[PDB]
Amino acid sequence: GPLSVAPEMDIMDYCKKEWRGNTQKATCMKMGYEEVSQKFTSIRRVRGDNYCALRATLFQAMSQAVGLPPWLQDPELMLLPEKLISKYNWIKQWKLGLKFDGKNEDLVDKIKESLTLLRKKWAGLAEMRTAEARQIACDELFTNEAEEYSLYEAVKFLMLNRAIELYNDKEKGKEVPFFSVLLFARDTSNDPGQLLRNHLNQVGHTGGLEQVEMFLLAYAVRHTIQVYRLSKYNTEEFITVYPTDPPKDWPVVTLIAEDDRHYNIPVRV
Ligand SMILES: [Ca+2]
Ligand SMILES: [Cl-]
Repeated sequence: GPLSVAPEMDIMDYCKKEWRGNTQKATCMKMGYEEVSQKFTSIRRVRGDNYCALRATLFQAMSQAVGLPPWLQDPELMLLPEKLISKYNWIKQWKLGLKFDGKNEDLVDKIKESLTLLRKKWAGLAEMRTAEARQIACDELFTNEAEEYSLYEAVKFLMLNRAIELYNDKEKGKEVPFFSVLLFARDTSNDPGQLLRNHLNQVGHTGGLEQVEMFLLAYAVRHTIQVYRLSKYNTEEFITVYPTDPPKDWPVVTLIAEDDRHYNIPVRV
C-alpha cells in the first residue's frame, strides 16, 4: 500500500500550509513549529487514524534502531502470550486489529506471530550497515499492509502486559510509577480487564491513546517519548516527556502533537 508515514517536507513550509490567517491558535501553532524548527528541519506526516500515536512512536523508534534492545532479545517475550492468556482468561476478549493467516488457530498464536514479527523486523533494522538501508526498509514496513497493523497488535499487547505488572505490583504493595495510579484511577480503567475492554480494544478502532496511556506506551517499549505539545505552547507542558524520569539508557524518540490524537515526526540529518 501507500506509505502511512509521508515523505519528509520542510517543517516551516508544513506550518505555513496548515496554519493560515490571524487567530490566536494559528499564532500559537506557528510559534510552536518555530520552536521545533530550532532542532529539526523536516517533518513526516503520520497517518491520522486511530493508531496515530503508535505509528508515530514505533516508526521513529524503528527508524533509529541501531541495536536490538534487551527486552526484545529476551526469550521470555515469545512466551508471554501463552502465559498471560492461560492465566487471565479475560484476555480472550481481545479485539483483533487484522485478519490473521489460518495457521493461527487462537489468540495466543496470533499475538505470538505479531511479537515474532516485531522482533524480527527490529533485529533486521538494527543489523543494517547504512542508515539509508534502514530508512528504506522502515519505509517499506509502514505501507498500510497487514505487517504494519500486526506491529500495533504486538505493541498493544506489551502495553497490556506492562499494565498487568504494574497493577499486580500495586496490589502487592510495591512502589509503582504515579502515572499508573492515574491510569487505574479512571473510572473506566480501574483494573487491567477494564483497561483492555474500554481502552486498549478501542485503540486502532474507535479512538487513540489517551495522555496517560502515552506513559504506558513508553514503558511498554522502553523508549523515552519527548513530545512538543503545541496546544500547550505558552506553558511548562510545551514539551512533555513520557516518562519523566526514565532509565538513562532508554532511547529517545521525539514527536510533535498539535493535540492528543495526532502525532507527527520531526526529522533532521
Ligand atoms: Ca531518503
Ligand atoms: Cl502552498
